[PDB]
Amino acid sequence: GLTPQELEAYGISDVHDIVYNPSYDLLYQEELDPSLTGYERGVLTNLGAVAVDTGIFTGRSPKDKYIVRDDTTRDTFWWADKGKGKNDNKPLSPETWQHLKGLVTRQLSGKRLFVVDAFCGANPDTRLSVRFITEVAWQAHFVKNMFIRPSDEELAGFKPDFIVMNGAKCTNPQWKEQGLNSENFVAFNLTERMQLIGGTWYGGEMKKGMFSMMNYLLPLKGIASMHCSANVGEKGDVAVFFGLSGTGKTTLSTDPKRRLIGDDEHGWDDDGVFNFEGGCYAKTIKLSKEAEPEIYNAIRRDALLENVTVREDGTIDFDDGSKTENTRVSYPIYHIDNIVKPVSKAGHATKVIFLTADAFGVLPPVSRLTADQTQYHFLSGFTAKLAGTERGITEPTPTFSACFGAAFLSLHPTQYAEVLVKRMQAAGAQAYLVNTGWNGTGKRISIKDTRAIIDAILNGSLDNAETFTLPMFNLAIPTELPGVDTKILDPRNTYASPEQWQEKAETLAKLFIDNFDKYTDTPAGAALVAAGPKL
Ligand SMILES: Nc1ncnc2c1ncn2[C@@H]1O[C@H](COP(=O)(O)OP(=O)(O)O)[C@@H](O)[C@H]1O
Ligand SMILES: [Mg+2]
Repeated sequence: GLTPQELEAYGISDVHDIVYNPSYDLLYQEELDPSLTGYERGVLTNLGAVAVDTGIFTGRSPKDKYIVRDDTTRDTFWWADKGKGKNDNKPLSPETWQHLKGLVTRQLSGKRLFVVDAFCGANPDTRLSVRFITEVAWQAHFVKNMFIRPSDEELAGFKPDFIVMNGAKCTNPQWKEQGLNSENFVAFNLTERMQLIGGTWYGGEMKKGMFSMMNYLLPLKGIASMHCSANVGEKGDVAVFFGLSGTGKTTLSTDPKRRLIGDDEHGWDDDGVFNFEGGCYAKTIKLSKEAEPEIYNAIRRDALLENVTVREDGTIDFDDGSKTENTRVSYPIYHIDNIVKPVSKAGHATKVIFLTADAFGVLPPVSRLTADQTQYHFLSGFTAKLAGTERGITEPTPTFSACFGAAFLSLHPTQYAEVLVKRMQAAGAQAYLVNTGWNGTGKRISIKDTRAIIDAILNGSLDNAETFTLPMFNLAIPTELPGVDTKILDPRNTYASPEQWQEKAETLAKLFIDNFDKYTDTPAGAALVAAGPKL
């Protein structure tokens, strides 16, 4: 298990009660404890799953993310202050880190501690042996669900490669003097192999926290680290679905016709695509049992609901987003019936789907990308949202996050583009762009049409179809696809006139053009401009 002398080596003192490798049954009674107060509390829903509140923090806090700049990360990290693109990798001094470590370790000292040992990465050769230390039971549950649960033999000789101490209950009083964003903090020290959290309870910080570390370590060894969903067909054909938050990675990869490899984080080495996690983190806002049966069915004992509204009788109102629109539910991957096992990996991907939810209603439901359009759109990392739908009218807000996940990038986005291209070319992979977002109808395309589109991409129908070039973006779109409504296939059809579509295509194109300018500092990046939209 674990001794108090080892926890002391970390800096945590007077730990009397230690719960090493808590079981799901223990975690279950821990959360349901009637004498719990505030955010540690869990309630039982009629679906058998416990629901908790993550507190004030209902999403990640990129503004509070810091990485210690020392001789190990100085020349390798994609620093937010080196003027090479917008990122959240703000530098932190070794000195301020020690103060933060003091805060967290002291907060955890003299407390009952949960110690969850787990792996990040399905392969023994590149995975991280992470030890999570926390004082909140549902947080230990979150990481038991989301990371790879070792076997008794792996636990026997478990030597941690990284430690993440969650001091969510403590805050940083010296922040103003230290030049930080607030009293909260999500800091990382690559020299000490540690992550510290304070102020925010949100479990997503640990998840995306180790992802950022994999995003740093893997590409440096020639392995692609990707923000993508992934599944395999019965033939052995692997597909990866890149995309920003809310685009459909989890919704679409969870298809009964294919075996789920993972839903959010994967690597791509010499053998293929491997999952980093041990669970799935599904969105539950307006969740439909009919539209997403497999995900709904996964919600039961051992799944951990978050911020959803639970009525008196224990029933859940999934449509209620008053606490947050980011309602979620984590669960072990095995809660999905059709998955790859025992190990969550498979062969090289041949299909690479870039999902995007276009609030502008410009991009087409699907288009097969050229080799250059693939790189252009990868570095672009576009998606948009109807910000203000609650305050009035549409007003689409664009988001350009490099590699479809800049918030977790620890190296320059070109380092991810390169390793990805090297993997795609060796496997002969093909890339597609899917607009899981909006049309001229002002509505989002149906999940039915979108799934029918994904089938077409995977079974080769999209490749065999006759296509024509959509103007502005110069995207090859099919004239028709099996199971998909033909009208929506061409975005101009959903408007009163193609001129109305044109107006928007022009606005969105300038957004893309302005955003891509920062990559044209190299000859290769200058050449890709030809691949993007053109006025
Ligand atoms: N056509 C569509 N394709 C995918 N998701 C859709 C579609 N229409 C609506 N949605 C909703 O959009 C969200 C996509 O979420 P999810 O797959 O969890 O995003 P990601 O995993 O990329 O964050 C879900 O709430 C889903 O029900
Ligand atoms: Mg997801």
